[PDB]
Amino acid sequence: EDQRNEEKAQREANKKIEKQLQKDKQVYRATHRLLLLGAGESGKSTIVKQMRILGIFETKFQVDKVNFHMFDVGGQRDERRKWIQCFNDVTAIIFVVASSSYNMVINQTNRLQEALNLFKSIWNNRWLRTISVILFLNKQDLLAEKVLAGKSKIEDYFPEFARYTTPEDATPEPGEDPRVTRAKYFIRDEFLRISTASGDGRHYCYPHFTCAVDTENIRRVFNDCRDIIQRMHLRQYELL
Amino acid sequence: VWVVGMGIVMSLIVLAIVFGNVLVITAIAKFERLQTVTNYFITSLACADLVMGLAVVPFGAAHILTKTWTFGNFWCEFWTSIDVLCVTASIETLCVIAVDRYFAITSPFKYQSLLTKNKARVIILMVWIVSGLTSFLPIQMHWYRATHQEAINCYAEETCCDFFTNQAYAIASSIVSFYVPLVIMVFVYSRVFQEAKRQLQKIDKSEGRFHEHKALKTLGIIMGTFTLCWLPFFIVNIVHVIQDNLIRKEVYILLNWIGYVNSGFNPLIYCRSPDFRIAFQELLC
Amino acid sequence: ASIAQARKLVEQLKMEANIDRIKVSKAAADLMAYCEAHAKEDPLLTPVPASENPFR
Amino acid sequence: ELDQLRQEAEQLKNQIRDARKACADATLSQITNNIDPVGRIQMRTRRTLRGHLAKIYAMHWGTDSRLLVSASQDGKLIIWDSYTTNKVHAIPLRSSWVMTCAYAPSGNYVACGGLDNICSIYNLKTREGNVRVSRELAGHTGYLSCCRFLDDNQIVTSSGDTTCALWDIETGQQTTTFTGHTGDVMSLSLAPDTRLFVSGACDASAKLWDVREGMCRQTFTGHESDINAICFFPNGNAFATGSDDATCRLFDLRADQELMTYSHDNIICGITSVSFSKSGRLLLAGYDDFNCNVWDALKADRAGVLAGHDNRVSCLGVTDDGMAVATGSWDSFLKIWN
Ligand SMILES: Nc1nc2c(ncn2[C@@H]2O[C@H](COP(=O)(O)OP(=O)(O)OP(=O)(O)O)[C@@H](O)[C@H]2O)c(=O)[nH]1
Ligand SMILES: CN[C@@H]1CCc2c(ccc(O)c2O)[C@H]1O
Repeated sequence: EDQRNEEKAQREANKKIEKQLQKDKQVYRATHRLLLLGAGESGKSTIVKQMRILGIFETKFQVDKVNFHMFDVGGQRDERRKWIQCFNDVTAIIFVVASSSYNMVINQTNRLQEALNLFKSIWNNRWLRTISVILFLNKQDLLAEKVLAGKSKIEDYFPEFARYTTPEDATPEPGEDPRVTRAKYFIRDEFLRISTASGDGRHYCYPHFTCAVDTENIRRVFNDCRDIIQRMHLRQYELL
Repeated sequence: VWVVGMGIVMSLIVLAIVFGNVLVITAIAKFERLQTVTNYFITSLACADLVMGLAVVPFGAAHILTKTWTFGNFWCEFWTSIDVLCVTASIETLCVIAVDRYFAITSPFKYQSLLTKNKARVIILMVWIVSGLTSFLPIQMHWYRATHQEAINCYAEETCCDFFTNQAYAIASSIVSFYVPLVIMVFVYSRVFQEAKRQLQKIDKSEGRFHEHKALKTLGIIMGTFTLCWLPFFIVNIVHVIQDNLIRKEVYILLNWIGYVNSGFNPLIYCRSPDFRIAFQELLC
Repeated sequence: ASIAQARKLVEQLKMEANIDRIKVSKAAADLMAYCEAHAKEDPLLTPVPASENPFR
Repeated sequence: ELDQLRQEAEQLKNQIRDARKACADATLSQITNNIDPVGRIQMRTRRTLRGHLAKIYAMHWGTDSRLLVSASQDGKLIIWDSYTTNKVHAIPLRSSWVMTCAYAPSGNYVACGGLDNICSIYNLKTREGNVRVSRELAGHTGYLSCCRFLDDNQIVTSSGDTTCALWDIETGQQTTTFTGHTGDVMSLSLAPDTRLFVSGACDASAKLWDVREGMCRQTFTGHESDINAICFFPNGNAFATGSDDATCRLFDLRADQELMTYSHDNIICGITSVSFSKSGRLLLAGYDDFNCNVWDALKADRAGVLAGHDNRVSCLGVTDDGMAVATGSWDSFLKIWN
């Protein structure tokens, strides 16, 4: 008698939990997850502050009735990375790096070199084999100010820039002094080489030239994610 | 010799049709990793193909070898109904798969919400109901019977089971089963090819300096196999009714039997993913 | 920094160096004796009848 | 100066090595060679638990051998019922990243932690019939890795900032702080009498601590890579560890050195979980090879393989009375093996 009543009580509760899980399944499947990562003094705080308007940090923003959920890690500041295993199912990884910090030395090698080493370590990780990277080249005006009418030259720090030519396909912004563009494309190619060294056709890179005051980052994040999902779906069916 | 020779082929064909479909069905059912929304269409197609290979092929083979129908008229009608049902249901499933691929590729952000395990069952049930409504209903009733003397004589006799139809049914069934699910597939695959070309062009523009052989080699196979298998029959079906004394019975039977061969190639086309391969080794050994 | 931090390690190793150690034979015998003594109360090692298995 | 101090420590480390070497009278394999082998062991799954939307990282058997808890990436702890395979509770989380969970000895509290450097404690039985956050412990500067209920009022946890601390639930403030590791701490286990506990760090070292005193006692330097799992012998005088180099080693507190190692030439994958049996004869360990292995503690001979998971196994636990063993994997399915 008590047995029938309780088992009847227990059975109902499994049901009210299964209904709740079924309701939450659609919400879980709709959203997209991103991981925000970058070196120090790059400008991550300004970007996330601009994005919100309109030990961990979460931001929830909706574009075109699509839910994005971005994670930024600031509590864990260690050279060794073991918590990165939990981020093997994210849609994309956002990388923010200061483009103009070629001159600054942390004594240490130029920061660009540490950033490039970090990118190399991220790219070849075993658990991040099939995760794309969205690259933000921040501080677009400090670099121009340093390049134009500047005593400092990047050949002393980066020697290969002297033996370089600006790409024919490149399309410049209005009235750009010719050199600054060469410097930007040199910096971008130093990342594209690492990206394409061991791409294997499973994941790519999306370099971008973004300033801090720019308000179009929210569109770039949406478009790159859409392209990533489309490419993954095409590759699943053996069409690319 | 001959009669023996044809018999040898009609057993190998039956075995090939049965084995692949049953293997696909058991591989999908046994493993929980392959339980996907897309895979329900594939198992529906495999079930239809298995029913075809187990119902219509052997008895038709016995008929053609013996050259005499040794069963009642009711069983002849049942055999014709099963044939029409299976043929109709073996194509709209391919159309549904093509539409699913179209939605998955062209609408990536809304793919999850559009298709759910609840809606896939409804779509499959609707396809099966439509396929069975045009097969059993107008065949069990005599709406499809012809009027010329040869058809009447064969209907009266209990030893001949041949296919005689009027223009209306021969046109309506062909339009419902073949012609409609062809333009949809053509348009869908053209759109998919355009999207793939656009993505490849974008990649080449992005990083061409540092760095249509797969798209064609896939789409051409997928479309051409079905088109070559099922095209001539669904032309002669209208031709031999529009003008009599033009198509011989032997050509009709040959084209109809060539159409049946398509039922053995579906696993070789839609089940070539690495997941299906890994699973196949475990079930087989 | 290292000026005393290095010193701390030196003190700890000392504290960890003044301890009594028994021969591995005695510890091995004790472990084997315990395993033999409690070998009749492990359902995983000895398959019990299905009547008393709640998971069947 | 500073170099001179460094020289002094190196001379000592030797003395320790010489003293440890002078103690090894005979190997554990030599003394245990006439025991009849257990032979082949066959285990088949009895239950399959579904309902987790993402991969599973942790689980903890109840003290009544009936209930258990688990955590996943969708931010939810689910309390199961192994006998009748029906759910009991479903606790949503504020953060979606969790790496550990615990179950109270009295069954009244459940704790969990993760990427956020905060440990949260829930009250299962309370007024109004809803699970409700009871306390939130903060102060660590690194992510948590494990936490075990020392009692119904005080909890000990280890974090990723090379420290372990003993908390007080009522006041929410640290009481004792343990330090001495160099790499991140990944696992710990408490003694049956709840007096000492061990921890395995990322610098290939394991230490023995004293809860009351608050100072380290001994150190073992057997492994050669990171240590992910650790378990403690039922007798109370031994423990076993698992490392990324696919080797399990059995140390000993009284002799203070390792006794036997378990390694095979056909495996090059990592190890995520290690557990013992009720009698201590069988050592069960999970790997990254999508399956589990069953060893023999006193002979280092495999006695069976537990397969059935489509992805790597991240959790493992043997119930108090030794009725069955449960495994959790990234396939979001929990299984009970008997
Ligand atoms: N003019 C200019 N200033 C920039 C740019 N990016 C960053 N800054 C400045 O960099 C200074 C310090 O860096 P922040 O932008 O605060 O960001 P951060 O120091 O990287 O902070 P976190 O992201 O939290 O690590 C601020 O005064 C910003 O205005 C840029 O593109 N242009
Ligand atoms: C017995 N052979 C039948 C005859 C007519 C017919 C077939 C297939 C599909 C159709 O829509 C048909 O109208 C053939 O398989």
